Amino acid sequence: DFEEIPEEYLQ
Amino acid sequence: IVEGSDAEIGMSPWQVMLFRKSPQELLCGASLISDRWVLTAAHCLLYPPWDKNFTENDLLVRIGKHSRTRYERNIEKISMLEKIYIHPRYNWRENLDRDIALMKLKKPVAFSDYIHPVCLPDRETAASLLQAGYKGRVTGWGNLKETGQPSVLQVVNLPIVERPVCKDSTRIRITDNMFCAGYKPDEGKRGDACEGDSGGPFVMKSPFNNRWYQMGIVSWGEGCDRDGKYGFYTHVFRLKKWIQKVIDQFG
Amino acid sequence: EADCGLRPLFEKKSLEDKTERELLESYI
Ligand SMILES: N[C@H](Cc1ccccc1)C(=O)N1CCC[C@H]1C(=O)NCCc1c[nH]cn1
Ligand SMILES: *[C@@H]1O[C@H](CO)[C@@H](O)[C@H](O)[C@H]1NC(C)=O
Ligand code: NA
Ligand code: NA
Repeated sequence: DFEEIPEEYLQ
Repeated sequence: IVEGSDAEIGMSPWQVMLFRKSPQELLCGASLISDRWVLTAAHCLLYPPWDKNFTENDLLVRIGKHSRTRYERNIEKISMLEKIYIHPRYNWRENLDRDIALMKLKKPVAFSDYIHPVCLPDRETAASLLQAGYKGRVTGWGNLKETGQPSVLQVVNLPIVERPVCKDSTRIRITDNMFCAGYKPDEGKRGDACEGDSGGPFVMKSPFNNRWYQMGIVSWGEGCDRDGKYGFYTHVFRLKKWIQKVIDQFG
Repeated sequence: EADCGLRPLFEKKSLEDKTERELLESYI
């Protein structure tokens, strides 16, 4: 449902 | 938010979205109270009846948002959490008494046209504004109906309700750490917070100094926008000594 | 902070949002 967020915030 | 409307751009620049990393989904609302501190409801982070007990690394905070689902490039800012603090006397077993939590961000967020902190009330502002009939404003990305979800942040204005009416509307035990808001059946107008709006702010604009103050936190309700029921909010001023203690010792 | 509660796109520019007057009118 949500647009993917940048990978930098999930690392 | 049931029976609200789309927020204007920049209308609630203290609004925060609590976001689960995996699966990626909205968890709750919250509010920005300084460049490093976010205020929310404790049940957004800890609610054992629903097997909820989040740790810092489970979560992100998204600030400056308007769209619910879009990644708002160049506008929103996403922050990691350094530490969660839940009120030590938060009562998740019975009635959500003291439903309040603080989150410290790993790094300060930069303020902008879309990102700006709300004030917390002093005793005098609370005494002056927390009166039956006086209206505040609730905002969130939660459900549009009890039984879908909005494209953008929703906002509704609601009146504070007399404490005997709040108490007489429910079998749940109400405490001095709560207040209720919403229209009565005979008033015609409608509106409420709902699931997904948890932790979002109930704000009032002081007519004395023209600043917005966060008087409440979306805490609980029986259904959403039901006639004769009201929404219940954590009484921020009553718990401000704890807020100040946390920030002074962990800031 | 010292600037809390004053919105960049509203109070800081002396612009009102479309429903804040409803709040003021209730502060009776
Ligand atoms: N419906 C419960 C009632 C309840 C109250 C106190 C203790 C336990 C349960 C209830 O409200 N909860 C369950 C835990 C989280 C909380 C909740 O959903 N809050 C979101 C705001 C809302 C929901 N609906 C209308 N505003
Ligand atoms: C919540 O989780 C933490 C660590 O995951 C644990 O120490 C604590 O006992 C848990 N609290 C409850 C009420 O289950
Ligand atoms: Na009762
Ligand atoms: Na109602």
